[PDB]
Amino acid sequence: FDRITTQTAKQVIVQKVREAERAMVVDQFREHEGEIITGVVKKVNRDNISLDLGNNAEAVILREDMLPRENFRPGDRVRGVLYSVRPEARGAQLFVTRSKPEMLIELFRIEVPEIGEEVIEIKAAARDPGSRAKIAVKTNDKRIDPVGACVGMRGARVQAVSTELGGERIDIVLWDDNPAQFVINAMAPADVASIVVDEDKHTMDIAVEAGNLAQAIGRNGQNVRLASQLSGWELNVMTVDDLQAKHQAEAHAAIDTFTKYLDIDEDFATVLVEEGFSTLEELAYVPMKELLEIEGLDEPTVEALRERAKNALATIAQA
Ligand SMILES: [Mg+2]
Repeated sequence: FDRITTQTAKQVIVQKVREAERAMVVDQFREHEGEIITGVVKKVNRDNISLDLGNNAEAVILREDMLPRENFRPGDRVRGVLYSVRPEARGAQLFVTRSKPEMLIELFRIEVPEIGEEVIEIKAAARDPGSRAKIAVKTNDKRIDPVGACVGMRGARVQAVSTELGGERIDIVLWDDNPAQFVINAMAPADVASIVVDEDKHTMDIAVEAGNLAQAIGRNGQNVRLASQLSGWELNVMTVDDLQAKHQAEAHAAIDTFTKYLDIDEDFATVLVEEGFSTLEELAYVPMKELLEIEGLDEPTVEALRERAKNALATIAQA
């Protein structure tokens, strides 16, 4: 049997008022969630700092939410993004960050009025906190230069953001709907010779012009990493010569895969690839009508090829 609750009139009145007021505080903080707030440093622990926001509001910037070489003294004014509010937490309930990408984004929202007005949209942001960052922007307004608005007059705006982030070097890149073009943009200041897009694997091979290699990679691989993070594509950087050489190796691997797992001769495999059939997946599930465009292949053979291809697919997947 469920329990029957008994309280006093005083208890109930007090409880309902406490809860109504507590919910108001929670709601207000949830309104400013994802925004930059300013706090005063109270205590500087070994793995975090305490912030005063007024009205008994205590916020924390954890170690992993700080910039690498940042040191704070009790009483300092610090800004950061309130990215998580946890009402039922026994410890801290307000979490502030300076290292997450949202910090970079919100700093640009402030510094660039065109972003505040939602005339310019931020489509991606990738950071290596304290060191380097990329941010992608776009506009649907024919009057606006989105990169220029973010850089500002003589770079004053982007420098302002960089200074707040301790000299973090920021590349402002133009968004593009074509992934290859976007990645080319994100790879700056590198000069790309050519890109091969593996759409199935969601990876890109990037050939970089001579002398532009160290830039393309960046120190410690920083630039291609940031470009990978910004675009969401896996990126492989190499020389022009390497890319050509890799292409031949892939062209042979396709034929050999066909010869081995379909048990056909090399001339047969070649014809398949020539007609645009380059993978075991394609052979398996292509409309059988598309395979009839090849002169020399009857309906029985195209049925047998599919069944061999489907078997190879099952074989490989379990291997
Ligand atoms: Mg390739």
